[PDB]
Amino acid sequence: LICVNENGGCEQYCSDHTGTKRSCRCHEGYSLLADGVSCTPTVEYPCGKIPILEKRNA
Amino acid sequence: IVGGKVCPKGECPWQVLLLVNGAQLCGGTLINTIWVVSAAHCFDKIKNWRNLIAVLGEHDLSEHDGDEQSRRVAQVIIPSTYVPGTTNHDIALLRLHQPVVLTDHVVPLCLPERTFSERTLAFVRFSLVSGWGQLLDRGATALELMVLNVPRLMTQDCLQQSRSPNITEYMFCAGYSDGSKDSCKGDSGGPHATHYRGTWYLTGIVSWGQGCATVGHFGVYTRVSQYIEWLQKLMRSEPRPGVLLRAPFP
Ligand SMILES: O=C(NCc1cccc(-n2ncc(-c3cc4cnccc4[nH]3)c2O)c1)Nc1c(F)cccc1F
Ligand SMILES: [Ca+2]
Ligand SMILES: [Cl-]
Repeated sequence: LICVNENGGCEQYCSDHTGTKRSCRCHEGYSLLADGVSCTPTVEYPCGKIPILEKRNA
Repeated sequence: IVGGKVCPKGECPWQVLLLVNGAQLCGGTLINTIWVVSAAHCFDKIKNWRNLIAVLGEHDLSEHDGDEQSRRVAQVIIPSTYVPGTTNHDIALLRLHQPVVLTDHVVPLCLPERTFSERTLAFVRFSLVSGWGQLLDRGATALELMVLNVPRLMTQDCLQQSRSPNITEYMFCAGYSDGSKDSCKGDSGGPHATHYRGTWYLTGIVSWGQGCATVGHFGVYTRVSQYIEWLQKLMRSEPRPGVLLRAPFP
């Protein structure tokens, strides 16, 4: 996988590494799941999410 | 905003209103509890640097509903490369005197990594622009926050499709050429926000261009991706006395 393509399969941020390697990362206020791609909030008001809408679908 | 709709209250929770002596100046975008991104040009004519206020959680300017949070602007940081009264490098980073409190109505927009923004976000067609700007060219400003979905153009395409400041690498075009839909005076500094896989990110800043909603022309936006590193470095820095700070760019 490569970051330039399909965002490396990452939900958020992606880094290429030496070899056939990639690491996904998450913004502050998120943590990376064991799938190595997905980001889940770790705080009440993470950036870039709309509370009234997140609740609306909760 | 011309040809948009009312942003339902709380659906644009990163939107900032900038005031000078209680008067509407510009928009902005909250990116952290103490940091706001706006447009440089908003500050070209500031006399009393001490009378700048940022309001978070604003919606309807006609009323007070208790979700608003006002802060003094402690620092206005502008790139060295910005020249007043022009278009290039039209970005400002504002430090609030005290953090805002995050609430259902006050939430930062994510400042993306450069790579991500360039490789991925830059290719998302549509993004939202918002503000309390003019509802029409030569018209009155909005009392309720407005929002508009606009498509982004590759600059080559913009130029071709357009018919006077250059469109530089530090800008991008978005909107419509049919004179129906645009950002406008009073919206400058506000967000151009891009959705990707369930999260919204800051990709542009409402700058300034050919009147507003002018046939044959697109809206021009500051290309935030060019500034990520510059922003990040400044956010890690200690405040300096005196409100205005010109910081080297790059
Ligand atoms: O006066 C200067 N700055 C003060 C200021 C503050 C706040 C707002 C504005 N302002 N005026 C027009 C628009 C505007 C048009 C438009 C159209 N489409 C989208 C967004 C748009 N925004 C705007 O934001 C100006 N600079 C200056 C200089 F320094 C020298 C010469 C001329 C100069 F204008
Ligand atoms: Ca209000
Ligand atoms: Cl001062």
